Amino acid sequence: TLVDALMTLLLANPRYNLASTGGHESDRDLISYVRGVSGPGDGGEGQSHI
Amino acid sequence: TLVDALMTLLLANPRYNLASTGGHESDRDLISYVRGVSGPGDGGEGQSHI
Amino acid sequence: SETRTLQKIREATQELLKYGLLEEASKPNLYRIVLSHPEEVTRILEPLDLDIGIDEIRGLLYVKVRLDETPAQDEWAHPLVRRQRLNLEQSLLVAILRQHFVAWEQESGTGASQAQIAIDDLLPQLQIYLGDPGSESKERTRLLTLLDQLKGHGLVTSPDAHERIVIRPIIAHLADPINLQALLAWLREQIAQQT
Amino acid sequence: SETRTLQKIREATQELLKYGLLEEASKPNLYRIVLSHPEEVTRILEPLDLDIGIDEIRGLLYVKVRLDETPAQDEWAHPLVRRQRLNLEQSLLVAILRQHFVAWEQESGTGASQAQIAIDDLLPQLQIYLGDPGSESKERTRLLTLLDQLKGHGLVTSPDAHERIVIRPIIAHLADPINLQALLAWLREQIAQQT
Amino acid sequence: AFTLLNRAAGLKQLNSIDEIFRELVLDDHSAFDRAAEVANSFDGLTEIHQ
Repeated sequence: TLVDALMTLLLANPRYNLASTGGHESDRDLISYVRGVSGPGDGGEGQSHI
Repeated sequence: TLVDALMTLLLANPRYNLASTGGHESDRDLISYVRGVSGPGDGGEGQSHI
Repeated sequence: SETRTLQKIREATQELLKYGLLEEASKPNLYRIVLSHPEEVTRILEPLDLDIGIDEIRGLLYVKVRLDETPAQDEWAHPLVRRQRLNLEQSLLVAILRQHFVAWEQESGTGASQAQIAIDDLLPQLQIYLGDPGSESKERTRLLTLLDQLKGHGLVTSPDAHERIVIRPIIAHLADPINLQALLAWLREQIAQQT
Repeated sequence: SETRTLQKIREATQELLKYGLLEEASKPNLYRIVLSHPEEVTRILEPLDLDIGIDEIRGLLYVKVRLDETPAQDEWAHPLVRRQRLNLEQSLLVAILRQHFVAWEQESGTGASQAQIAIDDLLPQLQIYLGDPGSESKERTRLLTLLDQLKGHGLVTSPDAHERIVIRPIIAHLADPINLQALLAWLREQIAQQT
Repeated sequence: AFTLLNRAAGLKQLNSIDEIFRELVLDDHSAFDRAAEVANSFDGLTEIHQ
């Protein structure tokens, strides 16, 4: 997340959490980080995972 | 290589060297192992790579 | 009753099926046409399990079995495309020409016009691995015979007016160049050991 | 995305091309398949300028060169048609064959492709035209050589053990009234200049 | 089972569950062949129609 933070300053298209897959996909997004998402919908949807 | 040998023993058509990819590809193969391939070489006559 | 395909496309298709190839050097305007209309081509071919592979660097169109993956028989079997296994002489000439093409593109880049190769140097090269049937005349005659056969597969031109020849970019996509080079190195090493 | 033609259609069409014709009593499956989609068959072949005739009353199908966008033409000149044209020596045998075929049909019906003749019966027939070189070896040799050429065009099965052969019914569509008429016209033309 | 074993050797992604399960995990009895069988019984009627 910190690396993505640095990369968000420097890139117009910061592929977030890309290294996690290893190059396949960057699943996370800026909106989740600003939301401080801990993980996917934990079963509920009232931002309990936010 | 050894894991690939096992997979060859087990499966009809295993994804060789799958680990290097991370789960979605294979780029080594049965005959390469049979002939001890190691790299491209000069690709015109060089048998060192094989 | 039914409409009829564009005549130019049908022309290119029929030629490409007679010779497995179409080229900027042979039907360059058909080449442009098919390049603008590849979907039509593949659509025409796909009922037959045929499909073109293309080479825009070297201005070569060519055919290739279109069959799908993971077949029941590990290697494809196609009702139309009967397969040949060449005699050593031919295979050797092909490997020679293949590494020739590779060397030419190494020194001249990809797509650079081929320089001509002399029968005068070929007969030596055949002599490298084939010994002697009894005379230089027989060597030259059988060399031209095999060159005729190769032109039959479209991999070379005809023996030109100056006893040189030119390579057909179809060589850039042979079946398995590893078979060629393994055999070539093995042959030269075998003759070096035997002598 | 893709719209792969019926793979079954692909099999049937590719086989049919592989053999130029297709007989029910031998391969009824692809035969019925093409009967099931003659329009799709046609449009598949149409780019190639190859077209399918039909004979249900005897159980046959076959290709035949289209005649469009380069009107008429001597069909054989087409690139894809893969053999050299019949030659009136062959045709001389062809006429005899057709005679026997229709004669047997007019007494056993049209319910089989098994119109049969014994080679020795032909011998007198040719003997009149090709003469009598007085050596069974030469005449029978030439007879079997002709027959071979024809089986190259697919008209007649090669000799069996009993020196007997089966006329392929496609013969009938070769010995057309219309085509026979063009032939007789050109033949009288030849007569008029031979004199 | 063996296929799942091989890909399991790697396949650390689990990029999305749908593939992993439907192909690697779950045995297959989709009725493509059976549906063709049915479709083919009707070919006879189709031929009289034609």
